[PDB]
Amino acid sequence: STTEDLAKTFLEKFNSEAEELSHQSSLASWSYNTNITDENVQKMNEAGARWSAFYEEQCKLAKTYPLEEIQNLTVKRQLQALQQSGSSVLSADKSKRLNEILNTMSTIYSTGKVCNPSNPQECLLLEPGLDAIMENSKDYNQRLWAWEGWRSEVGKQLRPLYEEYVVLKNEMARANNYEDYGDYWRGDYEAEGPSGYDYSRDQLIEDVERTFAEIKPLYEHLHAYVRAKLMDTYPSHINPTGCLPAHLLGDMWGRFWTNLYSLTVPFGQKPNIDVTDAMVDQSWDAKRIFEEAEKFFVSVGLPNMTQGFWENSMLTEPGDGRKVVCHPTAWDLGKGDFRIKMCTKVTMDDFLTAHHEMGHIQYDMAYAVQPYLLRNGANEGFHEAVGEIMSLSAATPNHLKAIGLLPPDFYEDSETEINFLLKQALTIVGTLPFTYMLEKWRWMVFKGEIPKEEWMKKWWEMKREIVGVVEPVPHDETYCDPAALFHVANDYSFIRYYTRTIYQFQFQEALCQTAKHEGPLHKCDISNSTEAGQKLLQMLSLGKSEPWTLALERIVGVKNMDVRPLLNYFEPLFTWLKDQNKNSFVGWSTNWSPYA
Amino acid sequence: TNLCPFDEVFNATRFASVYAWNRKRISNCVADYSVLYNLAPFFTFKCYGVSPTKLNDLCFTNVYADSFVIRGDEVRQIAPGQTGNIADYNYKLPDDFTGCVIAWNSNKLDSKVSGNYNYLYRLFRKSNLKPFERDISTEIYQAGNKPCNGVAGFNCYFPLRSYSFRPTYGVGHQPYRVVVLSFELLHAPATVCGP
Ligand SMILES: *[C@@H]1O[C@H](CO)[C@@H](O)[C@H](O)[C@H]1NC(C)=O
Ligand SMILES: [Br-]
Ligand SMILES: [Br-]
Ligand SMILES: [Br-]
Ligand SMILES: [Br-]
Ligand SMILES: [Br-]
Ligand SMILES: [Br-]
Ligand SMILES: [Zn+2]
Repeated sequence: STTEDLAKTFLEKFNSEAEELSHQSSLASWSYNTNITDENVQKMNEAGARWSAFYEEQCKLAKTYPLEEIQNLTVKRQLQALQQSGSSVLSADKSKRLNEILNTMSTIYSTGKVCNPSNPQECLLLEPGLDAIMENSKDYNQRLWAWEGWRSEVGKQLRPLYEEYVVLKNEMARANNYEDYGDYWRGDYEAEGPSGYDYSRDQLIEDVERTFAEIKPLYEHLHAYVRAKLMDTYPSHINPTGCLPAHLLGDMWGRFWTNLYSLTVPFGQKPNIDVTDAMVDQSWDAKRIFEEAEKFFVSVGLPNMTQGFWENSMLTEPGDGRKVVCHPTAWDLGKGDFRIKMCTKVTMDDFLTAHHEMGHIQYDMAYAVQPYLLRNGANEGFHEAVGEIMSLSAATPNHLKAIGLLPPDFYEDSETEINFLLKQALTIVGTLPFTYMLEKWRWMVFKGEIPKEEWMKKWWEMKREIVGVVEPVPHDETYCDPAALFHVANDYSFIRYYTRTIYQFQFQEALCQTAKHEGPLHKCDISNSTEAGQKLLQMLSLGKSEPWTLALERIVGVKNMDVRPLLNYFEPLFTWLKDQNKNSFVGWSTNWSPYA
Repeated sequence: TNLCPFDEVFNATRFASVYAWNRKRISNCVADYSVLYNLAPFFTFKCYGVSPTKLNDLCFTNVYADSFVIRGDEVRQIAPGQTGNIADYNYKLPDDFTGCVIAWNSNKLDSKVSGNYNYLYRLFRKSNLKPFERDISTEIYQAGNKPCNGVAGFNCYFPLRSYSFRPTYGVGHQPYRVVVLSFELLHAPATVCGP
């Protein structure tokens, strides 16, 4: 008996029904995604309905095997995965209240209109109207009414729904042994693996806070340099020693500072490296782009793309009347079926994302040797980090010279390097305080440390302090500005954008050290380093069969997050920013307001 | 010049399930081993104890041809000293096996868009097969200690599973047709020569 041995037989049977049932769901999902059709929606819905049906039956079967009786960690980790359902424990009357609220929040966000006070005929959605204003407008007042209007119209409607959402989500989490819903979300990082590879859910708060304190000095200098440049655009509204107003940061929420590049570029006389003209010059097509990506992974010792990858993928928008929504995705349908769905164009962007999506594919191929339930990234942040580091090596001048998109005589200016690092910091470094503060607010709200009379009082107190961002208009407790973001309104965890940012530079630095790359980390190119590939494969092949701490240690040597690789990546920019800010206030005072 | 019926074995319309593998006795004929071009892009020809080059020069008393269909990554199990579901429970070759194993991709013939569930294999068995044993039993597999009653009951399993074969599968999951040529030599007559 030894129920493990009984559970191995159950898992032996499960791995055949599950692996191919999940395949039918992918095929039906692929049919809709590559051919949008009323009929194809039904097949995808019904195939997924079958797959979700089976899976929840098997969970019951797997729950008749005491997890405290199994010695194989692999068998344990497989049985472990079949559990952990969610809102099923919630009562029937409370269950439909929750999914009522969720669909209400999702809809009023996606359909919410905001009307310009100067023109009542001008009422714009978020996409494409309000997004266009926040990403491109340089007028202070035009940005203000879109920012306030979005948080007033859709934000206030979400406020009472979110108060009920927090209460309901907490009760389901408490009925799952979790402290709160934030504690439930941190379960995606819990590891109970061997020896000192274990990772508690409470550790995530400490390790995120510890890492962010080491990122704060770099962010402050980026914050000060951006602030000093924004003075030349909004002189009447920018305090040189105060927080940046929220509605001037390049999007609706300040999540990314990417769109401040034009106003904040170090050397505007130097254009960014763009090999798009070269790619059209050499008459590249979509097939050539992925062939070059395949060569890049072959150069580091990784396998080629499968024959079915070329035959079955969608590497180009269909010209035969099939309607698809062009969104880059890399598919792992199972049973040896790997595909990429991209409307590839001949641009440097799609050249880079092709390496990113094929980076997803290489991860999927590597852990196919694992059982079905363990075929995933080590945690939720591993996959996107793996894809991102492929774009880093691909975009380097070192790689582009070897590929033939740059002249072998190419001269890269130090000014162009700083221009590139600054643009990276706006997206990468700018989002870190935004991501950390947002999830910290939600964590404390679920933890009950922020009373509902203080939701919008804390939110801007944390936004001023942690992010250095101040609201342009005072907001009472009728607002819900966190809910005015997609991820908060659509019941999605947000700390992944913080962890995978740290993971990717930990990955890249370790791979570049293995490749013995001399020089700044941001210039490293892991191409033609088979040694880097094996160290990468040591983690890719693991999948989710080991704790993410152990999988992290296999590639980078340490079993936890570390931001020094990130700071090492931005070190040339850090010294440049410090010189530029030696006559500017570095930091911010949380007392000043634009409405003071 | 009596030609041995190799067109029956290799170019058959349908092959047998590996658990119910098919053996075709061959005797008193002329064996022309040179007709096997590739009949597949991915194709395998492994011999043990005998040399396929100059194979149509020797003589044997009887030549048994075993045929079935397995997945691409189970082809390595059709070989001496191999372990795994196909070797352990479906078709086992001896350690001192003398003969050749011929495998080739059959995705065009055996894969169907709606899935081809006709090919089966044994997933559970109390013990490994002896070499060249054939088990077509359909008795319920008792994993636990409560007797399995003939059907409904916990920790019970039907011993046979279905190979689902869809054309978009990876090569390792695609159907491969296997022909195992066992060469038998009790010297004396050696009625199968094939110059
Ligand atoms: C099977 O058919 C093909 C073409 O029809 C032929 O070339 C080949 O020799 C045949 N195989 C056998 C074993 O006769
Ligand atoms: Br609009
Ligand atoms: Br796309
Ligand atoms: Br917290
Ligand atoms: Br906000
Ligand atoms: Br380095
Ligand atoms: Br040939
Ligand atoms: Zn991606």
